[PDB]
Amino acid sequence: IEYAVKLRNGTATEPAKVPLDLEIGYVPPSHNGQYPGLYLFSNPARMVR
Amino acid sequence: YYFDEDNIWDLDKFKKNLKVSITSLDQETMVFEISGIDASIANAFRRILIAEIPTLAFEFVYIINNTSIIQDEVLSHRIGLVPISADPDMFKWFQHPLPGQEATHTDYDTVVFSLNKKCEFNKNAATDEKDPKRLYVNSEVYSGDLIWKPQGRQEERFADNPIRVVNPDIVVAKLRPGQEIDLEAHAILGIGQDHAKFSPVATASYRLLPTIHILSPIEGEDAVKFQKCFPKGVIELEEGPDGKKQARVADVRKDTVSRECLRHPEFADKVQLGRVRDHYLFSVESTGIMKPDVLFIKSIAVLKSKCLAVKSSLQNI
Amino acid sequence: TIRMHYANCNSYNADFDGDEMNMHFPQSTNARSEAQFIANTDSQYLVPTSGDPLRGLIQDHVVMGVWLTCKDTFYTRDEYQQLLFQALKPDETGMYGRIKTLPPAIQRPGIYWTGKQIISSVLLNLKPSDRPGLNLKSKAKVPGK
Amino acid sequence: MIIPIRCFSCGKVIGDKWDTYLTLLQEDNTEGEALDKLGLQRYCCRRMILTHVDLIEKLLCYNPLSKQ
Amino acid sequence: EKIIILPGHSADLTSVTFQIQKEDHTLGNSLRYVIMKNPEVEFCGYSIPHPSEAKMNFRIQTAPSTTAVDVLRKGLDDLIDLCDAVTEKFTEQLP
Amino acid sequence: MSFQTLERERTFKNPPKDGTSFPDLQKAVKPHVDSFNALTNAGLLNYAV
Amino acid sequence: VNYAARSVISPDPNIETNEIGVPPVFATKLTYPEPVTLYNFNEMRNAV
Amino acid sequence: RCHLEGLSPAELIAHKEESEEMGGYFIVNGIEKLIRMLILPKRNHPTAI
Amino acid sequence: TMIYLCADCGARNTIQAKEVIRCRECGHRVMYKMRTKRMVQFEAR
Amino acid sequence: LEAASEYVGLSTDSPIALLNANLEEVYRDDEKLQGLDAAMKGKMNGLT
Amino acid sequence: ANMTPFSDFNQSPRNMYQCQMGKQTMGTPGTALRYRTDNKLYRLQTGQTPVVRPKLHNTYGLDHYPNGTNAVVAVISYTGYDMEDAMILNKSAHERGFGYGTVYKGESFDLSQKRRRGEPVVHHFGFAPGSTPRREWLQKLDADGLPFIGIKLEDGDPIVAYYDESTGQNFIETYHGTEPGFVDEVRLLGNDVGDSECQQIHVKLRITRSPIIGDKFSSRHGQKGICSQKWPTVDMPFTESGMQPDIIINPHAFPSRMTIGMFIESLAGKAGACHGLAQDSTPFIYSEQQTAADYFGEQLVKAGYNYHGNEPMYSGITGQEMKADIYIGVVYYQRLRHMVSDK
Ligand SMILES: [Zn+2]
Ligand SMILES: [Zn+2]
Repeated sequence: IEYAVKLRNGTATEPAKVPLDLEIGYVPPSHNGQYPGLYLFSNPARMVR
Repeated sequence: YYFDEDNIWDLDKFKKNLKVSITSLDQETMVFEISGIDASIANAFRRILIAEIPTLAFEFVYIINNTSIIQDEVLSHRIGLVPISADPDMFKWFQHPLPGQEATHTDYDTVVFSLNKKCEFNKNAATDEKDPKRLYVNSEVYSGDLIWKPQGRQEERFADNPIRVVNPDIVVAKLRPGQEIDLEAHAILGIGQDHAKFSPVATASYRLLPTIHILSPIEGEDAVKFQKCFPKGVIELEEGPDGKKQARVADVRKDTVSRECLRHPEFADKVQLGRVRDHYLFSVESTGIMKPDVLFIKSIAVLKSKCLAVKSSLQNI
Repeated sequence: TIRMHYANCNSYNADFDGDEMNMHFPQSTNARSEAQFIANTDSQYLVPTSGDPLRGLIQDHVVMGVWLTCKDTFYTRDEYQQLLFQALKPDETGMYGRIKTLPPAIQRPGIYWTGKQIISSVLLNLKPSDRPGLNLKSKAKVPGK
Repeated sequence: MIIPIRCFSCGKVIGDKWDTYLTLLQEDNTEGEALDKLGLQRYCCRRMILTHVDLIEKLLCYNPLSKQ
Repeated sequence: EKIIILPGHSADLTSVTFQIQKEDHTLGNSLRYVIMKNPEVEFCGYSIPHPSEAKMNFRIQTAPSTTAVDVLRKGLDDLIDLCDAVTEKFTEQLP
Repeated sequence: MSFQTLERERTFKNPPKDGTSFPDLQKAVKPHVDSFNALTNAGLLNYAV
Repeated sequence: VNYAARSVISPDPNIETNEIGVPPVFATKLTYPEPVTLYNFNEMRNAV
Repeated sequence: RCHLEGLSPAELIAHKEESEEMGGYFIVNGIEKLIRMLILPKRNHPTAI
Repeated sequence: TMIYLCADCGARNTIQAKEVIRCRECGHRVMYKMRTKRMVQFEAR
Repeated sequence: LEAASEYVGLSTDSPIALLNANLEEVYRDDEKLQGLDAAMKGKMNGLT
Repeated sequence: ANMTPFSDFNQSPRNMYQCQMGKQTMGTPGTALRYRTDNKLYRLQTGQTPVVRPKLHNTYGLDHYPNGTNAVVAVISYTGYDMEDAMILNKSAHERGFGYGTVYKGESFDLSQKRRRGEPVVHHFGFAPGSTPRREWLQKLDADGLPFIGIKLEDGDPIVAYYDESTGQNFIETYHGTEPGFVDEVRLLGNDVGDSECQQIHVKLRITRSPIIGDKFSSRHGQKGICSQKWPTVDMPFTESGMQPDIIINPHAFPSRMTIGMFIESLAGKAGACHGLAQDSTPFIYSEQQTAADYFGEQLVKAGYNYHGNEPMYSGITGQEMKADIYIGVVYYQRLRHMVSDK
């Protein structure tokens, strides 16, 4: 968020460290739950809101 | 079989109980009070005003050239909708064409209007300002360009009052450089029941005179609230040396039946709104044709005529 | 577009929102005869899964029925005559020479017929040639409370 | 397209009552109440020249006979 | 055929059904009102079969003394006198 | 809110030569035409072949 | 099947519970035979 | 890859498209065909079944 | 021979039957016909 | 909250952690969910 | 779905119907119609902006593309015809130009397909050297086998005239549509890069379709109906002001459907039309503390009319007032598309 809102306004644009489109997929652990693997997705052909 | 013995018809007593007053009369609008007339006669007067009396309107439209954007049937329709100023009793009726259809026009029956405008480019324009009134000549096809064409005798029949369009500023179509409209509209007499464009009066309707009476006189700030509920003028706050403030109904004719009070929780006891069953408040706004005085007079005339018709066709049997 | 009456609607199970119905026409006389007699609309008045009636008057007619049968409604001579006549409509249906009415339920100081009196008036003016009068007691829908 | 001459509910004529309405919002700094100066007291003949799209001025810029 | 008597009329002409063509409630209602001011009439109500086709079924039941035709005649004359009074007062109102 | 009309009429009479007036319709069509742009540029066909 | 039309259907309360409306196009176009006898010759004469 | 991208609505109405043209449709014989978006399993994310 | 309109350039092209249709200046390949003077009647309904 | 904690059995002032852990135990299995929803819809239909 | 005012007052099936059915309004498919050779296009001659509109309806710039009109809808069960989900249509408004549909059917003719095989390009458009019939051919078809621009066509009548070279006898193709159509434009589709004959014509027939009994109409909440009787204008109800309500909806249709959002829309419209406002009706604005009804009612009582929306209406055929008041609103009736072709 910080680098993106910097990229919009005055601050010059270097290569974006973390691209805004990225959705950081933290899967928490829990019993009988979805398997936890941190999921840092960066591809197109997804939905983003 | 039970008559109540007070419903006897009596022309003297009826004529005596009847009262008419004319609040306001202009060249277009007329507002007046009829009274001492049962509902059905008011319904009949309203109907004859709206539907039954005749008035010229453009029935047929012969286009000789129309390359405009507006659809051709749309343009004929919209031309037909405009109103024309001619006293509709100066003409006859149109005998409608059954088979053997062509030879069905005469100088008393129909009147012809014609227009033609070709929008040509106007070159005096300095820069680009798509008004377009200034970029092009003859851009907007107005109503006022529908210039009547006399047909024989008519040139002296209506010399005192030219058969012209009512409103010279109505828009009929819109053009851009290159295209053209050219047509003539045949206007005949019509009876509003068949189509709406014949009906002379746009809006003719009545109200039963509302009646506001205060059961228990309100006080003080409630006087402000009560004046505030109905629109201005119909509720005065009485200057009474006893006490401080009350409210009484000056003149209800301006009021609308809106029934705002009865929603209030505290007022509902104090006031009713009723209706004087035999007081009728007509309003009639003409469109472009005739002084509304002539409208109402000719309306009761038309009722008289239709009654004469049924009377005679009965007398035959 | 064809036109039908509200009554039959609940049978055909249409909402008349713009759904469409096949109209047929049997050519010969045997077919139309048996059709007119066995299957004339009124002769299918009881849906055959159970006995209860499947036809009937509906929404406007029923709530205006609750407003006409109600005891708070009173009609004068003019409205009563007019309304009875609009209900009957003799000539097009036929069968009758002159309509017969009932006396007013309340008379003085003004003659005011009541609504149930009008429902009774209709029930009378459709009385068969010689059939003894109806009688019935049965529970209504709108509870009295 | 063009303004619907003779508004639907009532019978008043409103053909000529748009080109004189538009040059009220345009240069009078007034709000939607501008049309009240035109003589429209009802609210049937008022939902006509208020909320009408003049979708012809966007369509007349399509002459095939442009000559350009 | 403006007014034609429908085929249900009693021989005595005591219960006749006038049928005025090319007319709607506009005259039916007011004529019914004027007729009901007439004491010797027992029943007078008007209807329309179908508004598309402009036919107004009238109907008058009368007392045995006078037949219904004369009743309708007098009623129409009375309606004409009503319009006469209205136009008289009206044209008196303005100059 | 109020009827934007004077803006409507002025956009009708002389269309805006600067930028398409209502940008969110373009942001609505964005998926397809952006997939096709990513076909041609951003090296999609090239990697494939 | 022949002799069988079809339309979208509006309601009417004024006709009857027996009767059904028929538009003019169905009337003028849906045909059926009628033998001709001594006593309805007049009607078929008018018809043709 | 079309000749309308970035063209301002004046240059569109001067051609034969409508001012707020949105584009996005392949034209085939004159019936503007289009590729509906379909829904697929998630990319690269090892799921269970 | 008839009169048509170049769809793009808008120029009267006067082509005769059994011919190569094209805009005689534009190179375009579509021609509209133009409405001539014709007497048609429409009821105002 | 009252109905749910009653069905799982814990008090209204229960520890939030144990409450959440119980709830987690509740809807991994599915039949216990039918019980829970029976009880919950019961109390809600009462309120309604 | 967003542009359906008060979308959060309706029973979700009805918002679903109004969504799926607004996607088929007979509305303005754009503004460039001279150059669109699509098969069946529908254009609504007189559409106008909704008096109730969620501000996003202006942001997406729909105002270029209106869908339907604004009708003074009096909720009332008076005609008796308007039951079972139908409605009425005030005849005067129906003839003064209510939703006045225009269909465009562009049909194409292609001599390239009809040649068998073998011999070269044979058939051409026009009148082969030789006589041609006078009775209809010379009436409609100009000289080039291309029909007169704008001449009214009736089903049994030619639209294009082409002749084989061998027999030299002009053939004919008539207007196989069964409804009087017009002709607006004929396009001589040149074949290709160039150097070919006119081997394709494209005739765009402009059928006209006024509201005929059966032409479905719809508010913006799922109340698709039928124009049932086109009730005469003078036999309609009317208020103390004089406006005949243009379209009568049925009361018995609002329960069992939960489209109370429509009543709210009626309030909003009668408020907006009076003052000259555009009532903002995005979902989720108006919370439970103060109802939207109360806000619009404050507006109305400002304007002069009743606060619940009611209005006193005298009936038309009897002349006396209705005992109970009646509801009159200003709704947006996006006309639908199912009238005569289907029926
Ligand atoms: Zn109006
Ligand atoms: Zn060219």
